[PDB]
Order: sequence, then structure tokens, then C-alpha cells
Amino acid sequence: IVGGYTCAANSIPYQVSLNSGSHFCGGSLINSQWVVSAAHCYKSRIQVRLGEHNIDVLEGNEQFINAAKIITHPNFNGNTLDNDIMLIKLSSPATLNSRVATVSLPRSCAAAGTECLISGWGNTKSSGSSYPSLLQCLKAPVLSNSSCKSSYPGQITGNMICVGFLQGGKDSCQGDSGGPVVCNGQLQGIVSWGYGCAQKNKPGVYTKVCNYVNWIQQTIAAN
Ligand SMILES: [Ca+2]
Repeated sequence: IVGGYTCAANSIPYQVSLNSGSHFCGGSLINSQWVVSAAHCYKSRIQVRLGEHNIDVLEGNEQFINAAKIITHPNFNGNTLDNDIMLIKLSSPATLNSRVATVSLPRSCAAAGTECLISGWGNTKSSGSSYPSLLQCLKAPVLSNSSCKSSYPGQITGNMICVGFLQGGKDSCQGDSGGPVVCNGQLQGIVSWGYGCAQKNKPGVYTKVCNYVNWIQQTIAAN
């Protein structure tokens, strides 16, 4: 997260870290057994870490559960990043409590101008770098379709929204991928792609979760 602030500890209880040796991508818990993330984060073996705040220290609230099943969207496209969404089934259920909680899926798509919260342990710098120990947060608005498509001519599909600031300085980055964009209590975006991070006139682009609720539900019911 560039240009954010350190979240209060355990204040984002649906945030997960995906770990294969190290943190590599975020995710969101959407029920006891299932995490959602980005398909471009795919790896064959993934440990899910719930209840985290500081990813380098054991604090005593964490639950570390291995993935049992990893399912990428069948129409994911590696070139355009369309359908950048993946589901992970945990090998046992997360135990839900004050530090570990589900986020709701969208009841509808969100209006332009809606304020959202973006979170993650990704890079915090542009002209340098530095991956943080502590979870970072960022409030940013959903941008209109026009401001998004003018930024990225020909490359925004109907499954993608822009969230962010056209003046730069504030954005998600490498290592935030797969993590949540939550707006009015509802998961509306997954961190997906961008040109760089926090550049003027190149806001982050996010998978548009309100197009995928049928796919998520059908996949959970079948697996
Ligand atoms: Ca920890």
C-alpha cells in the first residue's frame, strides 16, 4: 500500500495473508471454509494465515491453515487479466471470533464515488521499496467508468473497476494483490493490476466482484 496508514491491530478481521515460505499475496475470508483472492497469485501449495497483524512476529491470535483446494476462474486471461479471481478452500474451517471474521459479498455493484477501504502487506514505496511488517490501510473512492477507461485505453473490460486517485501518491502495489476492497460492508474489488503503483493518471484496477457472486456460490456448493 503506497500512501496509506497502519491499520489498528485486528481491525480488518477478514484480511488473510497467503504464505509459501513468505507472504506473497492477500485474500479475503468470505465464509468459514473459503478465501477469495486473485488468480494471478496462483501457486500449487499455499498456507492461509488468518488473524494476522504483524506478519513477522507470532502474536497469539493467528490461525494457520493449509489450502486443500485452489480453483482459478475458468476464463481467467493472463494477457488482459480479465476474470482475475480464485477461490481457496481451507483444509479445516476457520474458527470465527473477534479477530477472524467473514466479509459479505456484494448485494449490488457500487456507485461511482463510493468510499472504500483497501488493505495489505504490499510494497509501500515507488521510487525505492519496503514491505511492511504491519498491515497497511487506504481509503479511496470508486472512480467512474470514464476516468478508468481514459486512463487505460482499450484495456478495461466490464469485469474491472478503478479505485484510487488520479493525482497519484496513493494506491495498492505488489504484494497487495488478491486483497480486499471493501465499500459499505461489502467486498467489491480484488487487488488485480495497474501500471506501476501510485503513478499520476494510472490508478489501481480491481476485479469487479459484483459480477461473480453466482460463480462463487456455485463453486462453493459443488466443492
Ligand atoms: Ca503475527
